[PDB]
Amino acid sequence: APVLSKDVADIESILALNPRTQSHAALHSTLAKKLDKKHWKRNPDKNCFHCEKLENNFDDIKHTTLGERGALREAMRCLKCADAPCQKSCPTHLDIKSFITSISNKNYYGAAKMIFSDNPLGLTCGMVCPTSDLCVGGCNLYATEEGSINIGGLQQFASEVFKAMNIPQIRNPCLPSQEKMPEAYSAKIALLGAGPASISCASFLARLGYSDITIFEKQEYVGGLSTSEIPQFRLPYDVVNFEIELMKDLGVKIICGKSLSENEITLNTLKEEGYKAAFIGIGLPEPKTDDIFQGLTQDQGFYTSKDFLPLVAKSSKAGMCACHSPLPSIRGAVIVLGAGDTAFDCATSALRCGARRVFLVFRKGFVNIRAVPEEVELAKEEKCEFLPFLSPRKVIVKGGRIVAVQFVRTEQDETGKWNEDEDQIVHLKADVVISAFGSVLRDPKVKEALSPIKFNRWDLPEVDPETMQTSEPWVFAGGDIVGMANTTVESVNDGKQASWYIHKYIQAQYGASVSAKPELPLFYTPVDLVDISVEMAGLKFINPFGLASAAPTTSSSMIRRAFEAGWGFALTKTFSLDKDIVTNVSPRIVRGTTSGPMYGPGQSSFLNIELISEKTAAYWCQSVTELKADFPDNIVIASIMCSYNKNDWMELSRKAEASGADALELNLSAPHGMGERGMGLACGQDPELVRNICRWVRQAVQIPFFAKLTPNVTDIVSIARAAKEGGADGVTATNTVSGLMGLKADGTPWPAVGAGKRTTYGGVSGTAIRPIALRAVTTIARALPGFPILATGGIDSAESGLQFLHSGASVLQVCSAVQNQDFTVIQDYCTGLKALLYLKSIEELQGWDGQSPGTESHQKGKPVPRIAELMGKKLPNFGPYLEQRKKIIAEEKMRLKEQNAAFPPLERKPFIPKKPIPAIKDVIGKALQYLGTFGELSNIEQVVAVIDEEMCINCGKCYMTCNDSGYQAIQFDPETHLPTVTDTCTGCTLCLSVCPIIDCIRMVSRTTPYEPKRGL
Amino acid sequence: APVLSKDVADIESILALNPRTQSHAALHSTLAKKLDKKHWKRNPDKNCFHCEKLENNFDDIKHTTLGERGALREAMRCLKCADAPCQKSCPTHLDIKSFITSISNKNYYGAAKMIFSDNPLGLTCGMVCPTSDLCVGGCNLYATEEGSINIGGLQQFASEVFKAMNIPQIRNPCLPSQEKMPEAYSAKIALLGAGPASISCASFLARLGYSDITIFEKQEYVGGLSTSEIPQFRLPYDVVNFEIELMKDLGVKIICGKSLSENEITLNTLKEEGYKAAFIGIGLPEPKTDDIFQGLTQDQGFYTSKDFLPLVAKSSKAGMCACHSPLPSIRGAVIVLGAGDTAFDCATSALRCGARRVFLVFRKGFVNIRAVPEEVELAKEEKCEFLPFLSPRKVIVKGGRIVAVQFVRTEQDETGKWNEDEDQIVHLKADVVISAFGSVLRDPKVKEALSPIKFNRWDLPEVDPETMQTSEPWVFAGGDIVGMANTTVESVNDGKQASWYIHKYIQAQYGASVSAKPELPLFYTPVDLVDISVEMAGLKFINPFGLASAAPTTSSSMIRRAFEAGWGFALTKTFSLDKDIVTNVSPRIVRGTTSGPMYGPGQSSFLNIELISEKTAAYWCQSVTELKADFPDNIVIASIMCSYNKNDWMELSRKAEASGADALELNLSAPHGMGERGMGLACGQDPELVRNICRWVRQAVQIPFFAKLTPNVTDIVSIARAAKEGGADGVTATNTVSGLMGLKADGTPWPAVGAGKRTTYGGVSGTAIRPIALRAVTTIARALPGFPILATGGIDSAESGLQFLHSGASVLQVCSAVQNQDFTVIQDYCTGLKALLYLKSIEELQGWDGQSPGTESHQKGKPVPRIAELMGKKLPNFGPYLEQRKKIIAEEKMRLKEQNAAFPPLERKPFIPKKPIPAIKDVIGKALQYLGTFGELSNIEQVVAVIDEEMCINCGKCYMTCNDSGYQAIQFDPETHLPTVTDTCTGCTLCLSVCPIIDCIRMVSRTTPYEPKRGLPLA
Ligand code: SF4
Repeated sequence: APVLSKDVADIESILALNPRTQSHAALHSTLAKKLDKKHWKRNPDKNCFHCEKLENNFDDIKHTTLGERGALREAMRCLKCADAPCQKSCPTHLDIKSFITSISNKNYYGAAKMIFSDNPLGLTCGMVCPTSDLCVGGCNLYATEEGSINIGGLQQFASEVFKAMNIPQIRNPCLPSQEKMPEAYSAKIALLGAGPASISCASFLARLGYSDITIFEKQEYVGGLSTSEIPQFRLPYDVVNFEIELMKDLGVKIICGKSLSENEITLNTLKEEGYKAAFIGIGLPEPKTDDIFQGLTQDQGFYTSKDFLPLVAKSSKAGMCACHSPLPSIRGAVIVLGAGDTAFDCATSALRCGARRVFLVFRKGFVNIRAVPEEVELAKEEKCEFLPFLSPRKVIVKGGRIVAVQFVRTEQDETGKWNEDEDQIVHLKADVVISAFGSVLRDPKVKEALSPIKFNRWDLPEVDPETMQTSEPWVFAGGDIVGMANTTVESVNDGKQASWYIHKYIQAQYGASVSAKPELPLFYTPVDLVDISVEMAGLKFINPFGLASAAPTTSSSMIRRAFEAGWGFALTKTFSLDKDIVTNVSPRIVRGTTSGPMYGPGQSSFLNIELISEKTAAYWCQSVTELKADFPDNIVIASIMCSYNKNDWMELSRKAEASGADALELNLSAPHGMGERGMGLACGQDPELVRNICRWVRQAVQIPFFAKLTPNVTDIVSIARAAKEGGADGVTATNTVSGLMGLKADGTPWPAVGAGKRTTYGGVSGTAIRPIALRAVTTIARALPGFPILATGGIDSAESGLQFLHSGASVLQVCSAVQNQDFTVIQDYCTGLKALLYLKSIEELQGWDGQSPGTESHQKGKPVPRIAELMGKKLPNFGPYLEQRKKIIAEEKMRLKEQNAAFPPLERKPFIPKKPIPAIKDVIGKALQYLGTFGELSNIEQVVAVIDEEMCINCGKCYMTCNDSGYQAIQFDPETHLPTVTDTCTGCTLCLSVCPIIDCIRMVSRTTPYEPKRGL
Repeated sequence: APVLSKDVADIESILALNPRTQSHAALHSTLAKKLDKKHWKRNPDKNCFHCEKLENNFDDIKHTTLGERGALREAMRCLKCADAPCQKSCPTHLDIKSFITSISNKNYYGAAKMIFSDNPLGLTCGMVCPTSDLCVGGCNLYATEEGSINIGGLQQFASEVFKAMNIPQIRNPCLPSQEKMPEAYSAKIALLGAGPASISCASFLARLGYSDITIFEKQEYVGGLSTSEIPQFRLPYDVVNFEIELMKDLGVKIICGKSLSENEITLNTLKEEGYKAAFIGIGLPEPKTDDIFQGLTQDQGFYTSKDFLPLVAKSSKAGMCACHSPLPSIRGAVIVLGAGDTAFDCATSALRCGARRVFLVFRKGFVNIRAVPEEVELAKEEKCEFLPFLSPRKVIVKGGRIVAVQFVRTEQDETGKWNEDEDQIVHLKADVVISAFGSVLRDPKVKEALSPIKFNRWDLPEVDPETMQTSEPWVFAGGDIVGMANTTVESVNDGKQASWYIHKYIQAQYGASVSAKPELPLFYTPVDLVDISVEMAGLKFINPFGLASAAPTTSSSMIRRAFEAGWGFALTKTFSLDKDIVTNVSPRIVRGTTSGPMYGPGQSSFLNIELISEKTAAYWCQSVTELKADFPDNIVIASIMCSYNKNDWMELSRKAEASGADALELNLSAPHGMGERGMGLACGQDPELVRNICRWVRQAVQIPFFAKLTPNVTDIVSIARAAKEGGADGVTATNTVSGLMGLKADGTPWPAVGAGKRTTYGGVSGTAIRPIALRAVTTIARALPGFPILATGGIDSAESGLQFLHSGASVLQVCSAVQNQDFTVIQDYCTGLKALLYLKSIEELQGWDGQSPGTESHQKGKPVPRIAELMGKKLPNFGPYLEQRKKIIAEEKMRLKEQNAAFPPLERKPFIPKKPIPAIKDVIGKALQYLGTFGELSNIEQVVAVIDEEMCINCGKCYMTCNDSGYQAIQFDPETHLPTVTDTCTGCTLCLSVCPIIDCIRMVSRTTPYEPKRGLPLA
């Protein structure tokens, strides 16, 4: 037959682009290189001066937006620091460490709950916060080459997933029923203006239990600037609606078309109507004007930011206003005056209206720009021109329209004073002029309505910076109107701050006092009501998470703090009789090398050569008595160890039982014998020894006890069965895996002890051994149905915990995840498990995998345009293909503009459980039904790989894996770098396994009878 | 006794900043927050308009510089793409995929070798290449939120490590001896100008074997613009010297003080002197001038970039010149005219000279700036002011000094053209003016020296863009002088391109032809001569790396390509007799979840439920015959499997032997007949069955055979011993670990097969099982000294491979590392192992760990200034503390400027092996001496953790780990966020294990005797 070990022509051809080591240096002329470079170009071209058409294009342009794949990577990178500087730098004091930890553990619900607990507008802020000047500006990772964490994008992602869950906010469960609430909580409360400040203030007051809260809004739309001015391409209106509805879930009422103004609503009319407190959150309603613009109209081409931005918003935000308004017709050159946030949004928004060119003109220099670099970047990347040191002097109008603006030179002299040079002028041609000089409060009727509160020299309501209280005790203020806040988050914080003192004030008015220490409630939803208790071997666990017998339980004081944090149970470090006292060596605990040279958070494993507790049995027994006395509902299991001696095991187990331990855990690590009988050296490796030890203990104590099994055995089931036959009430699976973590290049080990640099085999723990522990738990669960199992081995999240429950375990022990972090992870594990169970009752979310929404086609986490004009056209996101995609998208936007139509956000409506929420007992062992022998697997129902071209990032890893580890079934296009799976695919699934994009490749049922390649 | 389970006051205090979940929302006023924010500030403050003192400060300001920690992370992130677009976008076509792969595997030598093979100025380019407009601009990862790879910084890092190794370049090993070289290679070759272009050209010609190469340089210094103008704070002079010395290692001669000029060296004098070929690489020697600056002197305050930058370079670059040069005195406001690379370097350099303020003024708009964004960013972050649309008209001079510059306004019209508005002027005050209008070749004497070559309409030497040849056959040109190159890398490529055709031309002149296909040699060093062959069980392996019996050996055609790539040996996929033919299911191979939701490169493991080969024994046996016929020196081992039947094992083993296999590997995964004793179910789990199977095969064949052991046993040594007693020539340790990779939230498994979404236990492979495999190999090696062991289990680099060799294995099998990449990793493994062995002979590098230099105090990978006024001040790199550090550093720079000196430049000298380079046989089992029982470990020689404040990034992880997983022995300062290990430390070593900064924490011998905490006195 032909040469079997040679590729035929067809395969040789398919392997054309497969990596091969070159034996010589390559030769390619500089000219050839210049001509080839443009074909692969991904990023902006420095030599390109035009901005892709953006007319009527309101797609998200934020650089911080993240998809799940990207969010998980960034969340894992976060160091999750103690006393985190990022949190200290966040105006609402968000517990960034905790919410990012939750995201890293795939607990998006927990992350969102943490975010909204401190910031009711968590999604809006995640999208618009100028992080470089806030939280991110203080991030410790700024001290690394890779840089600071994208905190805003992470916050946005978790909040977006929560929004998708369609779960409502609920009243505080710890609160008395509505009818049992003191009279004071029915006090009529009024807030003016429905912006971030009032929304936040009303939200917190509602959390506190106040039942009569009304926000009076002047306009017909709600959300304040988030709605009327911030562009849709930075902050989607549906986000604002989402946060407003969450607030309304608490009973807050909003009345539009009502203004704080003389002859309308005034502080006097409110007081007269019985309102007990009022919060002023009307912001700065008017534009800062300039004499040189007097009399100019929109028809001539002049707008203040207050005129222009709301026009664009009303036209691009479906759901904002009830009308359908065409977009402002901005043609020609546009001059935007100013250098604050507003100026840049006017510049980018002008492009959406059709502007041919946009000039951002400021009276100072580049160094003096007010907006954060990230905001400036957006206008810069869209090719807006920047003209520094120019002050407006005259606007030229001809034929009823603006045609130019004359400026004068500005300059800083020595003394630092900014001066204008009359003799140095600039005549700039322009068709449209937009002033972005800021906003103010001027309306005499509005100010009069605030009588008689004191106004400062800035002509703004004066308030105490700590209480947000005005000169009138019952009146408070916050947000832009106070003149301190520069952001949405600070305005939110102003309302938050004010809510506590408004509460204090109202309570006092009803003769009631409040805690000296501020106690604003957290954010709650129905998920928090989910019961995650479980019963095992006659013991009641408040939650299935506990500390394994290990470093985290080195001292009983640590267990106390763990219980205080919320852990369901805990194991004492293994202890023994005085005669068996041990002494540890050092170093003894090292990081795993199981996932490469990655240091810091999330070590994939640890290796330890630590012995049992160095503390005495007397210490542990007295400690157990104390712990059980102070934490009666938290389970305490005493871990004990003796040599193979009946009297010892009986003596120690009885001492532990007498201390008040809920149960005992038998550590079977003690040696015995020679070592060739095929059953190792430890007692736990010999069924006969295990059976006898359990018999001795069963005979000595009445409380339940579990045998902790080692995975270092041929058949762990035989050991489990022996423990059961001996009388054990269950087994703990499993202890550490024996191993050697590695050696340095010189051959010395790590850990290395003493001058001799010696070491001994240690135990591997962590996620790296989870596959071993998961197998152990499932095999035991299948062989001994109903026999209690306490799982241990790489549990580091609610998700992984649920995997073990599904595999047959009743409770979950943790060590490494805590060594990688701290005791507070229990908060993440509990909210995470509640969410996973809750979601199982929601019919409309069945397509999700736990808390992960079904993956949708995207690029950089942003949804791919499903335009018929782009589908199947094989247009990669680079070079000339990218240009084509941009042209097609632009044309689509123009078409959407011609056919003015749409507005159905189909009002937000919460999903309701359509079945009982599963209890832990309902999920235990549910995965066992899928496990079996290889013979039970169908070899008829085969699959093949299918690639989603739209999600591909053209790396060719699928191609390389199939070539050198598969069946050479993928074609990799030499021009587009797009892969195509051919009919020779066998469905091995390696390509999907190495793809960097989650769900880009999927395995689907084969459409033709499969035929094994026999080579023959 | 007191409450034992409660922390006493002092511990409660130490735990003050320990994480605790809050039960209520926090309350902090907006004002309080505004006041607290400045204390923790890390990045630049947007409201800061002032320029931090940079006078005489030439510290590295590149944002791309990487330290080992950072380089490893970035290298692992790289997708190591096929037909990589980054490489296509690199002017010198560097194999970025390969060099980055080597860095991720800790093989810095291999990475540097790959880099220098295609770019002789690899270090300079790593530091100065405008990557956003080159390699990085085409990076596939740009399509991800985290963004493109820092290719330049990675190149810089690998090259810097190689530079530190002090290893010389050597002549091409496959070249005939110097004496046996054809006469043509002695042809006298001349190159004009010692810049990137000529250095590259001379280097490649030298690689080809030419022995008489001379570069004539006009100045007294070498390196061209890299030396004379690129700032020391972007490109250290020692980098240039390094690359020059590497070139000189090949025999290239450099003569300074010699100019290509009519009254000196000309093409005619060279031809007359017998030179056979000449390369013109003199760049653009003169500044582009403007009539408005006529007559202005430096004393008045005027400089062209050609006057200014060299002055700064000569004073800041130790070694450049023989005389110490003063730093130009630039005081007051400085105006830099232009928007190209030069303008920005003039602006930043002006600040080092003491400028109070710097204005970058250009005649076009911001969008029209020529320099890449990264270059612009440096001037921007240093507070340089930018003034667009201004064209210079007059330099106002009063009192013999420039006091201002008058400009006119500019603008683009309705067609794109640019105009100047006379009526719109600007009068800008300034004390110094620096024109950065570019450079040109104008000297008539230099042009005349190039007669009679043709010049184009641009007034530059004309050359064929493919051959770099001028109108005169024996004269070539490249670099800036040609006018196409815009970068160092392109100039380097011009010289590279030219070397091949210069070679072709010279050979032809001597009546010899050259290959139609270009064959420039790679870069070589003594490391490449290191022997990594090894003998085991009577078999000779050219190198210890081979493909394990697995997916990568699914087909014999794949093994062929693997051998073509360089793999030492390979196992066939396990095959059997026709009656035992199997049929796979799908899906069957999935990624590991052992290191979290990290997708793409470097999966920490894989799980498979694949069976043995679906191809017949006939296919495999014929394939083995073919492979051994075509690759006699590559070892082929046939993996076979039968049920527990004597006749079957004897039949199959004989069939495999008859095919010509060098040896056999027995797969012991076949089940037995009913159990009876936690003896698993597979033959490989029962010593008795293993012994019998090996006995049957031993009686059947004469070639060596190895038993592949499963790690899924209580005592693997008992199985290894059984195989030995049975007659096996060795054992393969080990096969995959039994496991379940995971379940989806709905409880279904992955892999999930069929409509029933079923699965079965699979085998875990990859780095996640390496600890298990390493234990297996070491225990067998200790129990059966000298018994051959073939290692398998997480081997993915030369470094990890050496760990197994040290543990007792002779050869190394690989599977997962290839599944994660491709066959070309063998190149990294071989150069990596050669480097590791070579370095063991270098006495001056004993403090290194393999290829890793000892870690020094760094922040962001940049050396921490060892200033007396900083060490021990407890000044973290943030908030007010950072301000103080900067003030101290600035004062130090001023003192160095005043406490003058700096003639100590070194005499670059290669390290020479001071002992024989170890062979593989010399390292095997060397680690065993350190392994023993727990009782053999000293409990007297204890250690404690010690933290290097200067390397700390204030995360508090050490603190949190000791608090909830240790002994509450670390104090974490509430103001500086600096940790301090106290005397209660027990040396458990957890803090060091979780610290994100490599070597920030170190374990040191306890200075006080250790007393175990018993909690309660022992009675
Ligand atoms: S499932 Fe396997 S045979 Fe199919 S295209 Fe992916 S690596 Fe290749």
